[PDB]
Amino acid sequence: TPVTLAKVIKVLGRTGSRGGVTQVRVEFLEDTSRTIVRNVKGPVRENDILVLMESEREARRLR
Amino acid sequence: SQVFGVARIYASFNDTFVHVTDLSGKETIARVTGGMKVKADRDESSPYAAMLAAQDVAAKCKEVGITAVHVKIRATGGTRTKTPGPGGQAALRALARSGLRIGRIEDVTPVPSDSTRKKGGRRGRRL
Amino acid sequence: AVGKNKRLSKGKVVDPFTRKEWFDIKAPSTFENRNVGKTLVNKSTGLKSASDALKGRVVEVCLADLQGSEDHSFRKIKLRVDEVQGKNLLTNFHGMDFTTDKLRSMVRKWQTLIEANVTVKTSDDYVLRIFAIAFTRKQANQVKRHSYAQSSHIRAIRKVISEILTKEVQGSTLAQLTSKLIPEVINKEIENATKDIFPLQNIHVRKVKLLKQPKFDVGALMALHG
Amino acid sequence: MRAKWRKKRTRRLKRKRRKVRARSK
Amino acid sequence: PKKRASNGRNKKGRGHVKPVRCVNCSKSIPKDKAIKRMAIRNIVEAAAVRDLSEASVYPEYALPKTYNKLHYCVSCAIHARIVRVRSREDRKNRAPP
Amino acid sequence: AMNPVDHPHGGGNHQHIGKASTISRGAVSGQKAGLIAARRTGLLRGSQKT
RNA sequence: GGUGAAAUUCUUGGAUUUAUUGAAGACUAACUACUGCGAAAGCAUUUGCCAAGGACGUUUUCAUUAAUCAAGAACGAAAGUUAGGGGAUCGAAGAUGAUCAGAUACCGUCGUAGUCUUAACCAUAAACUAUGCCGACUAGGGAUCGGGUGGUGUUUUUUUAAUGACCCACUCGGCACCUUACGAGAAAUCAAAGUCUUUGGGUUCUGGGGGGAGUAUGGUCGCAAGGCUGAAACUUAAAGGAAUUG
Ligand SMILES: [Mg+2]
Ligand SMILES: [Mg+2]
Ligand SMILES: [Mg+2]
Ligand SMILES: [Mg+2]
Ligand SMILES: [Mg+2]
Ligand SMILES: [Mg+2]
Ligand SMILES: [Mg+2]
Ligand SMILES: [Mg+2]
Ligand SMILES: [Mg+2]
Ligand SMILES: [Mg+2]
Ligand SMILES: [Mg+2]
Ligand SMILES: [Mg+2]
Ligand SMILES: [Mg+2]
Ligand SMILES: [Mg+2]
Repeated sequence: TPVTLAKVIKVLGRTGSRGGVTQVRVEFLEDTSRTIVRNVKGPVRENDILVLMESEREARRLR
Repeated sequence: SQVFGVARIYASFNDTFVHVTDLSGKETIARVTGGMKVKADRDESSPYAAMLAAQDVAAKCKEVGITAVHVKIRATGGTRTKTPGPGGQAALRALARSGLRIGRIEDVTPVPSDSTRKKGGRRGRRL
Repeated sequence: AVGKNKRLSKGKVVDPFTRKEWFDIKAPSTFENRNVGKTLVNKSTGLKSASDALKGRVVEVCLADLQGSEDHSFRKIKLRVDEVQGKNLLTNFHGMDFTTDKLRSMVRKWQTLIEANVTVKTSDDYVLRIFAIAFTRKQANQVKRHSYAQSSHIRAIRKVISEILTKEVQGSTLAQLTSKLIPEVINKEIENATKDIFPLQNIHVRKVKLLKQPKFDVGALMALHG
Repeated sequence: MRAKWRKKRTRRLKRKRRKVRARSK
Repeated sequence: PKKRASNGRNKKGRGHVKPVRCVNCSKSIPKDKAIKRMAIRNIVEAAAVRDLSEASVYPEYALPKTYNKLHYCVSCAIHARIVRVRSREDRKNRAPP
Repeated sequence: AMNPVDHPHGGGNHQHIGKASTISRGAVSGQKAGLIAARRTGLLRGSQKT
């Protein structure tokens, strides 16, 4: 069960029709400078540390 | 120094076809489609579904031995939508990151010289 | 779409690659790069004769891989496997092509496209169809912004292009012509006959397709792969 | 009702009349 | 009452214009009345280059671009996050944004 | 319009064939009357698709 | 495969997919545009032949031959009819799957006529610019197509000329456009929809409250479908147009 740790640089905004999910773009701690935008459910800041069971999807970024 | 193949990926709506082929094109390796991975029939073309199919074709290459592969993205073509599906690109990023060597990326979707007739009738698909 | 296969058999395991052996494609003479790549054929049994099973393949390559210089990036080439021997199956020229991106990038509106084609035959009776394309150009100091042709230039230019293509094939058998498309000498040559008519920028010729080929004549092919 | 369809409704009707009058002449 | 001086299109002295099919719903529509927009995009992604660069021989290969012309019918174009609706005075602005 | 002594169709209280008029290719002389070894019947619709 | 989501449908007899090759029919992409032509319907691959047309140039010719037009004639999208050819794709009818309270509908899968061509009909359309045609005059400005004129102008040949492509200025005709309202209008809006109570340049057609009704009948044309011509009884005080605020 490979597990990757990602850190938040900044939070992009809130998405979803309901408005509970926020759009956050992060980077992998190990193998830095590799960054990804993913969707998170709970309250967030910068510098948060997320746990991703998978680290390979590009989430839907509202644009 | 690297053995080639042709990715021959089929970006489309409602599915995703990815399969490396020998440079001639006659001999085929690891034809895996996007519907093989999700038992929902609704995520047939979903990016995650396409991603899984690309890995297995990439994974199945090592056993054969081919290491590098040319890329040919290709939409529905013909008198159809002519625009690659959402699972179209997530497979490509999956193919490159899984280790194979990419070269000669190109678009090969068939464009007609004002072909026969498009389905939908005069007033189109009223909804 | 996994657990929905209602039925498999209407009337009612070995790895395929266990007997697959790689070959090598051998490009013709007038290409600096020689190792085209590899192919797959299953093992030739006593009855299958898989040696004959691959004489018909058509392999796909680009001049950038044949001349090694990105200036020929698009420059698509189709090679036809002609005869196989000693793991070094030999190919020959089948037809040139343009990439999709290049062909669409050249076509911008506010100008006039001119296209032409001919069905000349070579000295060695190879029958070829050469397509030729062009676009008009805005003269420097131009104020008006479209620069369309007068639709009698397009008639006149098309006549000149067709004569040039006929000249450049006849008297040239197959390979000098192959070594004439690589330097794009014909592209530069046509521009000599159109500047007195109209600017005609961007004269990259087009795909050229092969229609009918003469008798095999093992010897002629042997010359290419010296 | 729509003008197109009322004109069509008449046309079918004039077929019935043009036929029943033929039973007489 | 007349809504437009061209009334839908850019046909002045044409007689007829040989329609084209809407690429979203196949609704037939004259070429000049359509909502032609050009779609050019990187062949891969605006972000995949960070991965398709390393995973490619021939460094900095070409990053080629796909090309397509998109005709939209008024019904689809208005619905599809496009030209939708402007003020009565703003209807006269032909300058693209 | 013939009698049953005359033709496979002949006879009846109404003028009717009685059995399918499509005869097999393997029938014998005297049994082959009507349409012989027909693949299809009825009015032709669409292209022949030969 | 299809879809918002599924089901019918084709699938171990190898579908969808990949390669090479072949056939058939239709279409003429991107270029393609406040661009071109035509009396109008209409017309966009290449070349050849056949005849035509405008605009321009003109110190050529005839000399009022003209403008508009009942009757009358030609052409006349699509669909539709008749008979051969053709018959890919799409697809009135029809058959199916789903949705729904129902769904003989919209969505999906099939699919006949039709779609194409030949010979002959039909004679209509939001056939629209909803703006009859000819003529004169009334404000500016940018841009474009065709032809012409001048500029030691730029460019390419043979540094060099002529031409061709450009640039500047002007002009004749066309497709249009932008600002203004002196003027017009019920107003939206109009360089014509102005020069109309200070009401007359020539001329053809049409209209007269809303329904009944473009109906009945009678002619006439048509293979038919249907076209053209076309009332009366009766019933009613409002139908309507353009803008304003909700
Ligand atoms: Mg309105
Ligand atoms: Mg019209
Ligand atoms: Mg198969
Ligand atoms: Mg033009
Ligand atoms: Mg064309
Ligand atoms: Mg009428
Ligand atoms: Mg009218
Ligand atoms: Mg006048
Ligand atoms: Mg002008
Ligand atoms: Mg001029
Ligand atoms: Mg014009
Ligand atoms: Mg009155
Ligand atoms: Mg009245
Ligand atoms: Mg009103």
